[PDB]
Amino acid sequence: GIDKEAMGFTYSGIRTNGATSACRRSGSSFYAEMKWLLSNTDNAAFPQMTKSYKNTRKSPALIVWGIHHSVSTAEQTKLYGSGNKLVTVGSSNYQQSFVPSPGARPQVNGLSGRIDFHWLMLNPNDTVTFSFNGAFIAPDRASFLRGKSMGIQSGVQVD
Amino acid sequence: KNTRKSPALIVWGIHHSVSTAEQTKLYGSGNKLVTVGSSNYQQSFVPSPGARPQVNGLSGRIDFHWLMLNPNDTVTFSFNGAFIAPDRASFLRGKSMGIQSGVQVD
Amino acid sequence: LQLQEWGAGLLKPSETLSLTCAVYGGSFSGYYWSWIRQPPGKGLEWIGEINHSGGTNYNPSLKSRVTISVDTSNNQFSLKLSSVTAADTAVYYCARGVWEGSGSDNFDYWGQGTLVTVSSASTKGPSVFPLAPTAALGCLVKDYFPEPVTVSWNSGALTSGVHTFPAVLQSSGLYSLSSVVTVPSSSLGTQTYICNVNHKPSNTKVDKKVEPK
Amino acid sequence: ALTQPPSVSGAPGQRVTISCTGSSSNIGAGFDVHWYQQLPGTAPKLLIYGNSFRPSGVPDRFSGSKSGTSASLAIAGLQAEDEADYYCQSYDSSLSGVVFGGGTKLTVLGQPKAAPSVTLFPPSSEELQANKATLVCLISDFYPGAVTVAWKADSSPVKAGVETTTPSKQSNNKYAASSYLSLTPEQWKSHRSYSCQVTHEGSTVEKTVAPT
Ligand SMILES: *[C@@H]1O[C@H](CO)[C@@H](O)[C@H](O)[C@H]1NC(C)=O
Repeated sequence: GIDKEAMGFTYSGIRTNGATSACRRSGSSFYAEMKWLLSNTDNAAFPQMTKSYKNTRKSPALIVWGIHHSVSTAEQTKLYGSGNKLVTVGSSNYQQSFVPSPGARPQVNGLSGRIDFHWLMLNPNDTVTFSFNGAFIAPDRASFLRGKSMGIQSGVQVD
Repeated sequence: KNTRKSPALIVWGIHHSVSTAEQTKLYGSGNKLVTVGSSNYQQSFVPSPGARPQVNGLSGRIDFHWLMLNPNDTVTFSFNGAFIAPDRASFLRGKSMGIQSGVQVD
Repeated sequence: LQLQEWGAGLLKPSETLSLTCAVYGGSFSGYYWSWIRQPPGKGLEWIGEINHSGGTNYNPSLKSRVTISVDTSNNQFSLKLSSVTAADTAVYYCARGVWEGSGSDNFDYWGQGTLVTVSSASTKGPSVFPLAPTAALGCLVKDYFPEPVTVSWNSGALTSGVHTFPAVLQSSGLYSLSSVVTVPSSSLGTQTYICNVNHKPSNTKVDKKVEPK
Repeated sequence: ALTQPPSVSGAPGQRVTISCTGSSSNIGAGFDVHWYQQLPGTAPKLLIYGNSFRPSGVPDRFSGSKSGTSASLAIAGLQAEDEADYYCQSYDSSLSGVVFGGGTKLTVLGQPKAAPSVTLFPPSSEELQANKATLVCLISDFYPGAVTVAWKADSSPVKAGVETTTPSKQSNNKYAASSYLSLTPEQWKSHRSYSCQVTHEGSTVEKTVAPT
């Protein structure tokens, strides 16, 4: 199983209420544990931010974030502003960086955008730190493992 | 769009030029970028112009990429230059087995 | 779904168009709520929108004029523009736009629209000029306000041939129209044709007659 | 920056196309194009969304598509309940906001195909004395009810001074429309001639006036 804990990210100078007609919760909503960070007004500048989280627990933590692949180079400037958008993730053993791939696609559930997810396991008493310029699907809740379990794939009923 | 019943094989190429000057000679100045997108795939390709030793007398390179395109699914290319475009997709016929040998057939 | 727009419908330039629109069910935070106007001639213009949180998305053309607000507790939202001009005369719809973005990708279930006329005063009355000529001749009822106007011919003794046209609203905010009568060609010069224009809102009457050249 | 034709005809049941021509800042970017149907007096209902998808209760007759920098709506199986105005709508980035079209007037047939019937009056002497001039272009007895006027001074079009009326149902159940041109008296005198040309679906019908 999985027990969640809030990572406590505050934001100022940007919008956090991105939503879509594909995550339909009595209207247009988004992922529950994620926040779609946007820019205040359309085409405005996204300010570069840095947000850390320290795994204060004894089990290892599971940090999950997303990258927003806009439909064009124009829509990316609409949501986050002109400029190259860049997300940088890093912990005591993790060192990567992510860039969105804005460009034409076919339609999937009537949308041509994509949102792709990445994950890393933060060690206990470690610190994850995000720096980002935009196009970042931020997390709100780290996940923790409860114990031991089995996992199968089937097409028959339980008993 | 893959009109057929079986998955398609899509291949394209990126021409990494000898220098920024030859890249602007063939496609013009300004950054280049080739985005390839489908329902299960989307990636960006930038050429890497610069100096490197000769091979077959040539310093340029053309590296090929590929993906599998599912039935009724569309692959979309957007390109600024440095893009080797494909003329023909490929569909696998049936069953076979491949080996590596150094002797004659019989 | 219910979508009801109401507010000041009859104002003059430099005043402040204030409208508001209320809803049924389907409550806020599911969608972006938008104001979209439409001049009575032709066109469809998006002017702004706002969500349950009060976050705005304005048209920059009309920004510094548009201010959009939301009464979330009463489930309605209001439009405040502007230092109004005359070209804002339009049918104003509120509409539910579906939240995609950051944005309002499409609009489903528009409201019914309330007409807002921002013309300028006043009851004026026309000037009438003759129309020189088988063939046909008429009158020209120009620069009058407000509508409508009677166009008699021979004070009412000629009905067949008349084609009193719909008036046009000029850029001056005053209406203008013309009547016309077809008549036999070689029969002219031998008989008179009075046209009796009547404009009751300014109490003016004319009996202007028409002759060929 | 979205261009739609003014009018399109069509017999009951036949198929008809409405074009939504756009620039690289609206449809050329990744933005989707939707369509809206506005029946007389009624407010627009949502039609095709996402360039091909139609919401509940919209027939298969209506079919949307999008190609490059343009979009297209298709109506097959025309009925009386389909005669309306149709608008395409997308989003533009260089203007930072959504954008609609000019609208297209769908006229379903069921009548003849009569054309104008234009009669043009030159300015009267009595109004030239008052230091004014206004030419009068009259249009009657045409079906369907959607024209496109254009004024010229013996060669050259006149963009300003024109007021054009909305068509309306005649008593003879056909349509009728007028258009007036405002001029200064010497502008009227200092030109060879003037011409009010009126285009109905595939026919230009023009009149002419010269100072005397
Ligand atoms: C992890 O341990 C180091 C040294 O043991 C300490 O400096 C650091 O603050 C610890 N991190 C947290 C989140 O307590």
